[PDB]
Amino acid sequence: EHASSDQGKTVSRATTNSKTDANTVGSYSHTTDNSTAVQDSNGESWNTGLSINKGESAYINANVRYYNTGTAPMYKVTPTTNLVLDGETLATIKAQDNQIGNNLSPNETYPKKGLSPLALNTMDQSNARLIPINYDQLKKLDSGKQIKLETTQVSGNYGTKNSQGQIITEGNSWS
Amino acid sequence: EHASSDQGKTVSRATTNSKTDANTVGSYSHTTDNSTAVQDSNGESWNTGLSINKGESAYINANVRYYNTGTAPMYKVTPTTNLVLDGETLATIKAQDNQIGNNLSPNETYPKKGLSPLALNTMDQSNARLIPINYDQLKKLDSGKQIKLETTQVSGNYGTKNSQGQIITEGNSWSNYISQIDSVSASIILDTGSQTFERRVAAKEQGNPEDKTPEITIGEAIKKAFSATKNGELLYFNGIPIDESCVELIFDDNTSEIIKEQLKYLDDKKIYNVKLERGMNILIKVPSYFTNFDEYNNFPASWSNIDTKNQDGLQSVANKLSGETKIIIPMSKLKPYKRYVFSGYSKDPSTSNSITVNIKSKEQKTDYLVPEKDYTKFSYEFETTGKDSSDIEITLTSSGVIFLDNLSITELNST
Repeated sequence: EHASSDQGKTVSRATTNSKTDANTVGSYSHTTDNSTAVQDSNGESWNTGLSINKGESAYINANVRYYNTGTAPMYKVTPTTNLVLDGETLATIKAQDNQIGNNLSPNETYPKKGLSPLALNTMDQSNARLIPINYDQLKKLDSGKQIKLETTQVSGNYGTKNSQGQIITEGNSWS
Repeated sequence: EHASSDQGKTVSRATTNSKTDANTVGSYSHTTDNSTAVQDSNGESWNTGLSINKGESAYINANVRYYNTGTAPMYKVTPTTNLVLDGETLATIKAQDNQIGNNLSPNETYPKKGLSPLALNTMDQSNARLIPINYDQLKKLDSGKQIKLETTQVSGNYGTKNSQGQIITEGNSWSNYISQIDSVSASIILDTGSQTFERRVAAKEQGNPEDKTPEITIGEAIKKAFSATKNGELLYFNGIPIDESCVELIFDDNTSEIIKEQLKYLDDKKIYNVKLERGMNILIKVPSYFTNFDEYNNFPASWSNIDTKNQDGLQSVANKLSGETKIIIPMSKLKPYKRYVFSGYSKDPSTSNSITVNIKSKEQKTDYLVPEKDYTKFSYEFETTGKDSSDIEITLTSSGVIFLDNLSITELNST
């Protein structure tokens, strides 16, 4: 939401020169009057505003950790996850460069045990576009309602030895 | 935040021509009046405003440096880091073109020693999108709260020679070997106080009859892993002795239980004589202040009542503690807000004498120890507070004749 605040000040001066001519008939009388007024004014103002876009009301950041309970490690772990709120899927995100785990041995996690979780922050390929929710979804979050994460699939590689002694994990897709 | 300022000015002129007609009946009278007014007005205004987006209130720039404490260089060093503020991860950034280190030799940094740190500035692939924080996070930063950085992983390459004489480092990913090396090795870390060195030494799999990895002791593994020099019994790093008795050995729960388990069935029980095993996590801490009564001594002061005219020491000679020994440790020479441990070797052939161990610190703590017939290690911890505080005093009083050797002060983790 865009929050703004403004502060104003004003000074002014008005000079009035009024000339009036009056005649009365009943006996006859003539009246002439000349007036001069000087007015000085000061003022100040305060404004506060806030605006919101109802289609992109908020951005969400999910802190996540990957687990491996199988028998083989996975290289270049690339999960795809659903973010679900109150019976609708807000987003489905495939991990990009920032969220890819290089190594995930069995019975281990990424990030490892003593480290804090990742930030699933973006939805686009270049890790530049944040994950939006609309106003209705934001209102739901401002209540008991919680976003659940489900992992729909995980991409990753296995290792083989090439003609030399090198281990390759590049075209070796687990899927 | 968008800050604006405006300045205005106004002039105006109003002319009024008023004609009024009035009649009074009571006698009858008629009144006619004509008026003309000219008004001139001047005015000026000043406006200042500021606006903020509450979702992208601020951008953060982290100045970072990469370190290599291993045995091999890394090419195209590409770390991934978490930025954590008050129990939430603001961002996880993988280094892009601007933040990639071409070369990172062992025991070196990128950027190198004399240069200023990098700028971890952007979060997207093209190095074009700045790292945002929201209003709540910004408010937290406008307080004691600090962002911490954690490195979750590092990508990089190794070099090989191709069919020609050329070195290639392009498809040679280190992450293809990290899992494998960690699975067949024991971890050994040497901490000299200022520098750290991390090693992986291959060890045989316990149950496998087809595993033909040679078996070596912990002492042999340490010598191999750090290229230490063996002066008979003495094992020397660059200049520091890294013998079992001259350092502090820290293990995790699993390693400690294995060493203890394997010690009983061993003659001349020494930790360095235990066979290295997979999954061990040995950590060697060089003491901040260590004195073996011989030639090596780096205590800030001199211990009182030293008797070097002996030959019943741990290595060559020992300090015959018959009375009281005291040293003075100025707080300037010692790191504040650090938890230390006092260690040494005590032997009591008489098996009757008792030692009073008094440590002067932020809190006064004294304990009594009875030395055994043979040399044994004792460990006593203490805490410190404030750079400019009371000096540290250590006193050792013995009932009778006591042999002391290899007294050390080692800094443990923070408080």
